Amino acid sequence: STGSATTTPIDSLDDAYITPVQIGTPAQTLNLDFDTGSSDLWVFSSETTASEVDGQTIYTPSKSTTAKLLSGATWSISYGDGSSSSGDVYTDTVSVGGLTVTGQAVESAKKVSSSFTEDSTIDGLLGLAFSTLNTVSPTQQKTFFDNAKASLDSPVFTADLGYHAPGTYNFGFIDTTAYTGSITYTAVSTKQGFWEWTSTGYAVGSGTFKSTSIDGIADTGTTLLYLPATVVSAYWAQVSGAKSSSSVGGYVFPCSATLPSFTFGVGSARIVIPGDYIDFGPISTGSSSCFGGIQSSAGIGINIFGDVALKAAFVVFNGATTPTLGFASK
Ligand SMILES: CCNCCOc1ccc(Cl)c(C)c1
Repeated sequence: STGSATTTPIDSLDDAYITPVQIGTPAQTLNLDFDTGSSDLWVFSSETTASEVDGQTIYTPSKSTTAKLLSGATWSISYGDGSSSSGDVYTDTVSVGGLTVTGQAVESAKKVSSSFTEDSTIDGLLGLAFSTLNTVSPTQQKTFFDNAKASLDSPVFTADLGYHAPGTYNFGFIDTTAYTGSITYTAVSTKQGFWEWTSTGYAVGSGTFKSTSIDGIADTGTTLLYLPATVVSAYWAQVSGAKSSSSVGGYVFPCSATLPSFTFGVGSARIVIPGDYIDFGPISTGSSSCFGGIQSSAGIGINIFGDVALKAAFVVFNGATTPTLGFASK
């Protein structure tokens, strides 16, 4: 089997991407944030505290003839950005782009933190990291991809995120018309439950490539590119007037600037992030100070190849017995 679904930016800055997902019988379609950095499929629901729902579409398990309460199961997750959610668990039929899993754990939120409430466009998350990170207790549950894998034509999914435009998540096949050149594959460590890999270096604009190992995670659920402070300083030093602002929370730059590109290595291959992808717009409405798309990972504990990096590539998440990642230009 295969599936194919369009993923759409939630706003004009590409702050996140939503993909429609069918849950239950008859189908209830929710727009979920596919997150290769976590492993829970959780949704706003009829059980979510009412004051914490503000415009999201909810899953109502009592209206699904295939929903079954997973007796005794609870979940609670805290994300690296400080947001969180928790609740109870159903199993139900879940379909993405024509690919169907029966018996998928659907984690129904009783509580969500304020950042989720305040984002009316995200109805929940669909985790695509390794199932070892799933938070359901006392019986850990499998991700949608893990449940589908054995049925897929090939045990893979691909992320093709657009810049200020829709893109595609495919399951079970590699669309050879979606990228240019060849796909370069690179090794993955699953030891921390992430799609963790080692980039071979970077360049800033037309500068010379610096060969250096950068261990990080391919994370579709993180907006920006988080890299070591040395690399990030070298980038922003090429932008007149850019500076790290402790009060704003990262590097800011004059909105009048033309940003240089940023290149990252995948083996001997090179992915080029155009400068425009690194502009996240005014820090507050009407300001002439703009927020940078490349930020330091120093306070995080891991480097993160988030959407800013991944949208510049066609990315293969290869879930074969030994997982790997593939990157192609597009
Ligand atoms: C920490 C990086 N990714 C995991 C959390 O992802 C999101 C996505 C959407 C929203 Cl609204 C929030 C608050 C978090």
